Amino acid sequence: GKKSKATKKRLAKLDNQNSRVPAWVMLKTDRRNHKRRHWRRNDTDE
Amino acid sequence: PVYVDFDVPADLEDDALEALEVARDTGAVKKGTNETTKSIERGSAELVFVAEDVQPEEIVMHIPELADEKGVPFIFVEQQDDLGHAAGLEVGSAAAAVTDAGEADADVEDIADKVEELR
Amino acid sequence: TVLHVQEIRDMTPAEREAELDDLKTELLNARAVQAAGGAPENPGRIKELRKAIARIKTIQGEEGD
Amino acid sequence: SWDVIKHPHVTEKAMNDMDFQNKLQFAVDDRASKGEVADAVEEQYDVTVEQVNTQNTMDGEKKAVVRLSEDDDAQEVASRI
Amino acid sequence: TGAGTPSQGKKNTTTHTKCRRCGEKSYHTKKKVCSSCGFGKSAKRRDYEWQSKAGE
Amino acid sequence: ARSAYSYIRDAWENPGDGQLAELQWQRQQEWRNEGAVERIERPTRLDKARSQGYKAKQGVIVARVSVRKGSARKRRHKAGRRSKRQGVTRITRRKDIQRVAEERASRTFPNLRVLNSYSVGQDGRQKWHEVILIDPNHPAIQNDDDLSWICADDQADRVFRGLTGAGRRNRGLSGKGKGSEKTRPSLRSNGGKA
RNA sequence: GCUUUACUGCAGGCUGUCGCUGAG
RNA sequence: GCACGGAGGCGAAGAACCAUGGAUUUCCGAAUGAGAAUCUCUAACAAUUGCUUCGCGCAAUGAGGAACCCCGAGAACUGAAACAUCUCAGUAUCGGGAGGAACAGAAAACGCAAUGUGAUGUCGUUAGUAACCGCGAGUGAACGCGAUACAGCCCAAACC
Ligand SMILES: [Cl-]
Ligand SMILES: [Cl-]
Ligand SMILES: [K+]
Ligand SMILES: [Mg+2]
Ligand SMILES: [Mg+2]
Ligand SMILES: [Mg+2]
Ligand SMILES: [Mg+2]
Ligand SMILES: [Mg+2]
Ligand SMILES: [Mg+2]
Ligand SMILES: [Mg+2]
Ligand SMILES: [Mg+2]
Ligand SMILES: [Mg+2]
Ligand SMILES: [Mg+2]
Ligand code: NA
Ligand code: NA
Ligand code: NA
Ligand code: NA
Ligand code: NA
Ligand code: NA
Ligand code: NA
Ligand code: NA
Ligand code: NA
Ligand code: NA
Ligand code: NA
Ligand code: NA
Repeated sequence: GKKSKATKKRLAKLDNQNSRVPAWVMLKTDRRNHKRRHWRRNDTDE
Repeated sequence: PVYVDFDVPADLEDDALEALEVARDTGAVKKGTNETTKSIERGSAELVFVAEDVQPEEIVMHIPELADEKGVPFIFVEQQDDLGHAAGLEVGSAAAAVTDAGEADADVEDIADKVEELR
Repeated sequence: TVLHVQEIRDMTPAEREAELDDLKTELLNARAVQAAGGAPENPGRIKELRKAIARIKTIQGEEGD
Repeated sequence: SWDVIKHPHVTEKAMNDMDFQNKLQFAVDDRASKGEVADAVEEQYDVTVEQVNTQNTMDGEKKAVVRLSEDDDAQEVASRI
Repeated sequence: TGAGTPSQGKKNTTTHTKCRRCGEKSYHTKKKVCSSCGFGKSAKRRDYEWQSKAGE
Repeated sequence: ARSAYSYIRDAWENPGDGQLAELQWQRQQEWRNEGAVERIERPTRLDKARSQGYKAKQGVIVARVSVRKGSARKRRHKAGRRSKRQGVTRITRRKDIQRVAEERASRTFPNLRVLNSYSVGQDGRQKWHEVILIDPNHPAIQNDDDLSWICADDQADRVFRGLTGAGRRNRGLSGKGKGSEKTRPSLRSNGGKA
C-alpha cells in the first residue's frame, strides 16, 4: 500500500506506544503495558 | 396603468409641475398620498397630482374615482421623483394636492381645463 | 533561576532578542550534546533554558517588544 | 513559532556520512523544505550547504542529510557541539 | 464456492478509516462519510435517541 | 376622515372584484415566474403591513413567498399499518400554509427574524404571502421603542418555535376560555392533544 | 411468506363536479 | 503531578501550593480561500443574509450542551383474553429551533346566572365528576375553590 504523511505519523506513534514501561518507573512506583500491540495478533486502525 | 385612463402629453405635464412649484412657494400644497386623500375628502383640494410609476398601484388606485365624485380635478405625472421634487421634497411622492394654488390660480385653473378636455 | 524577571525587564527590547537568540543556542547545543548520548549533562538547565525563553517571550509581549 | 533545526542526528551511519562524504545529518521540523533546511543550517553554523536530502521518518520526525562544500569540513562543524 | 472461509480471502479493500473529525475508524474512504460522527454528510454531529434506553 | 390606507384595505376585502382583480391577474403572471422567496422593496398591502408592525425604516424587510396549495405531500406506508393509519390522500399537515411561508422566508434570511405576515392571494395551485422580517442587529431597530423588543435573545428563531402571530393562532391559543384546555400554555405540555 | 369472486381498508387508473377561469 | 528510581535542579531575589486576572494556545474540527481519512495547494467572513461609504467596509447566521423547553413528522408489539373503530399513544423514534429556564399572559374571558369573578403559569382539590366509547374494553376535562407568585403595558388609525 501507499501511506500518506499523516498515516505515517500515526503508525510511528503506534510503534512508539508499543514500548515497555521503563525499569525506573517500577522502582519509582514500587510496582504492565496494557496497550501492547503485536503486528500479527493485533490490528491497527484506518 | 390600471388607474390611468388617459395620457398626459409631455408639455402639459411640465406646465403642471411648474404650477405645482409656484404653489408650494405662493400657495399651499399637500405632499403624500394620505394627506392628498384627505384634501379630496375635505374638499380643500383644487388640483391633485398622481404619479404613474407607483408600485404597488394599490396606494393610488382610489384617487381617480374619489376625485371624480368630489369634483376635484386630477392630473397624471410619469415620474414619482419629479412630483416629489416639484412638491419640494428630497424624496419622491406618489400623489400631491395643490391646496389653494398661489400666483398660479390662473395657469392652474387652465391646466384643469386642458385635462377635462383631454377627457 | 540564574535569570530573573527583573533582569529581563531591565533589558532593552534589543537585549531581550539578543538574550533570546542566545538562550536558544545554548538549548540547541544541549540537545545536540544529548542527541550524542553525551553525559556531561545537568538536566536542571536544559529545563531552565526553556523557562527562561518563555519568560523573555512573555515580557517581550507585555512590554510591546 | 517553530524552529527549523531540532538537533543533530548522530548515529553510526551519520558518522560515515560526515567522515566520508562531508555531510551533516539533522532532525528538522517536518514542515521544513529542503531550502529552509539549507538556509537554517548555513546561518547556524556559518557554512556553505551544497545539497539537502530529506526523509519523513518512522519516528514521526523529518531527517535531513546536508552535504557541505569542499570549503567546509563536516567533521569540524560537528565537533564544536 | 463456500460463502465462509474461502470467501474471506478477497478482503483486501480499504473502506472505513480514521476520521479527521471524530478520531474513530469510521470514515468510509469510498463514500467520504463517517458512519460514526456523520462527517461528510452532516455539519451537525451524528446522534440518535435510540443509542440509549428510552427513559435515559 | 378616511385614511388613504383604508382604501387599500377595502380593495383587498374583495380581491376578485374591481381594479384589484385586474392587478392580480396581471401580477401573478410575473409572480409565477419568480422564485420561492422574493425580497420586495414595498409591501403589496401597505395598510396590512403597517397594521402588523411594518415601518419604512432601515432593517425592516419584506419578502413574498409562494407555497403549493393542498394537503400533505405524503408517502404511503412501507410496513405494517392498521387501516386507520394507511391513509395518504386525505391527510393534511397541522401547520397552515402561511406558516410554511414564514419559515421558508426566515431560512432565506438567517440573520433576520419574522415579525408577521399576510396573504396576497393565490392562483389554482399555489398561495402567496408577504412576510415582514426585522434585522435585530441594526441600530435603527435596536433604538426603536416599538420594535426593539424583537432584538432580545429569547426572540431568536421565533418563527420556528411558533411565536409568530400565525404560529399562535394555528396553535389554538386564540381563545382564552372554553376550547383552550389543551392548547395553553403549550401544545407539548398538554401532551400534544390539540 | 403466499393466494383468492374471505372480511375490511389503502395506493393507482377511469369519469362527473368546483377552483385556476376569461370574451361573444 | 499520579509515581516512593537514578542523576540533577528550584526555593529567604519567598519556591511549592490556592484564588483571581493576563500571556502563550500546533493540526483537524460549525470549519469559512480551495482541496484532503488530522495533510496539501495559490490571499480569502465559504455559503445565505441586513446595512451599505455598493469595498466583505460594518454586522448576523452555522456548531455544542445532562436533561429540561417550544414547534413540526409520527409507529408497532400490546390491551380488548380473536379483531377492524377503540387501546398501547400523540408514546418510541425522526425533522427544526430557544433559554438559563422555556412556553403562556392583561379577556371578542368566566357563566357557583350574579347586585358575582377579573392577565398567565404551577401546586392541592374539584373528580375518575361532566363528556367520549364495537355505549365493549377502555378514555377523561373544565368553571370554581384553597394556595404560590403577582404587573401591567406598546402599536395600527383618527388628528398633526
Ligand atoms: Cl424568525
Ligand atoms: Cl366566579
Ligand atoms: K393495533
Ligand atoms: Mg523499535
Ligand atoms: Mg523523497
Ligand atoms: Mg450469505
Ligand atoms: Mg409549562
Ligand atoms: Mg478548509
Ligand atoms: Mg387482543
Ligand atoms: Mg369484546
Ligand atoms: Mg387518549
Ligand atoms: Mg368552564
Ligand atoms: Mg408612540
Ligand atoms: Na495486522
Ligand atoms: Na528527535
Ligand atoms: Na431567519
Ligand atoms: Na384537539
Ligand atoms: Na413464512
Ligand atoms: Na489555554
Ligand atoms: Na462571519
Ligand atoms: Na461587502
Ligand atoms: Na388476548
Ligand atoms: Na392473534
Ligand atoms: Na370506539
Ligand atoms: Na363558592
